[PDB]
Amino acid sequence: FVPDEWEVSREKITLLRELGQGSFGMVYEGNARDIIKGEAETRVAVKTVNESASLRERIEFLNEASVMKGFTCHHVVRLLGVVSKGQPTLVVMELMAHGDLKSYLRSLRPEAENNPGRPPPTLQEMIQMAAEIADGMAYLNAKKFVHRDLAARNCMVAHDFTVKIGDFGMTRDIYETDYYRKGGKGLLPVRWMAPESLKDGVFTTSSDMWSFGVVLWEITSLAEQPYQGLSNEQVLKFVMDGGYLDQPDNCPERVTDLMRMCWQFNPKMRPTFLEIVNLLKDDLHPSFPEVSFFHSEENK
Amino acid sequence: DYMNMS
Ligand SMILES: Cc1cccc(Nc2nc(Nc3ccc(CC(=O)O)cc3)ncc2C(N)=O)c1
Repeated sequence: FVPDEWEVSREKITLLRELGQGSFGMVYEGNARDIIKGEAETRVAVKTVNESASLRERIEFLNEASVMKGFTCHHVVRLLGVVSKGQPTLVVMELMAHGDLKSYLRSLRPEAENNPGRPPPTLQEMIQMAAEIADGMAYLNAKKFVHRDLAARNCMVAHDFTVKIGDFGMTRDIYETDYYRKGGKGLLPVRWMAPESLKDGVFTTSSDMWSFGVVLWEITSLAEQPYQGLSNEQVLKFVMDGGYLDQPDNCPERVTDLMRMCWQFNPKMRPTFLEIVNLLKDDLHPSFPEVSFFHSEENK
Repeated sequence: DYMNMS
C-alpha cells in the first residue's frame, strides 16, 4: 500500500456498476468528484482487488498502479489517482467510453446483437489502430518495460475511437535484467506469447512484438479466438515447434505483411514498434503527429 | 485464456 502524491479522498469516489473482471482485479465504473482541472464530475474506471485475495495477486496489483504513475502518453490510459487510505484500496483511471478492443471489435460483425449501426472497420481504420497501439508499445519499451500481455482485450477504445494500451498486470521493469528467464507457477496467455518465452521463459520487446501481430490478427479476424479449435497444450506444442497463426480471408495485404515480420522464429528479426510506426506514418490521421510519441521530443 | 504453466 502506502499513500502517495496520487492519493485521493475516498469520499469523492462513487461507484455505479461492474464493468468487468480482468486479469486479476475487479473493474467498476464510477464518478470521481473534482479530480481534474475544470470539471467536478468526471466518471472514471476503478480497478480494485480483494483484501481477501492472494498476497501474490495483491502485489501484482500494487505493481500495476506503480508503473502507471509514470506513463504519460496519448496512447496509454491515464492513471488518475489512488485511494490507499483504508479499505479497500482503489486505483482510478480514465474511463474509455467504448470498453475493450476485443469486445468492441466483435460488436461490429454484420450479425452482432449489439452492433452500433456501422460497418466493420475500413482498411483506413485498421492502420490507425495498429499505429496508436504500436506507438504506445514503443513509448513503453522507451521507459524500459516489457508488457508481456498485449492483446485486444487489454486495449481500450476512447470516445473518439482512439486506441490506448490498458491493463499492465504483467508489465515489467528492465534496466539490468531486461528479461525474466521466467520464474514458473503463473497464469500466462499462450495464444499471444512468442515461442522463446514458451520454452525459455523470457519476454522482450521482440516478444511483445509477437503479441502485437496477434492483435492485428485479432483486429482483422474481428476478434476470432487466436488458434481456435486447438487446446492450450496443443497450441503450446505448435508455436514452439515452429508454427504460426493463419490469415483472415479478405484480409488486406499490407497488414498480412506486418504479421509475418512479427513472426520470425528469431526475436532478433522482429521489427521495433517504432520501426512499425514509421512504415505507417504516411497513411495516418493528420492529428497523429501532435499527440504522437513517434514525434514526441522524448523519442531520443 | 491465461492457462497456468511453465
Ligand atoms: C465502457 C467500458 C466497458 C468495459 C470496460 C471499460 N474499461 C476498462 N476496462 C478495463 N478492464 C477490462 C478489460 C476487458 C473487460 C471485458 C471482459 O469482461 O472480459 C473488462 C474490464 N480496464 C480499464 C478500463 C478503462 N479504464 O476504461 C469501459
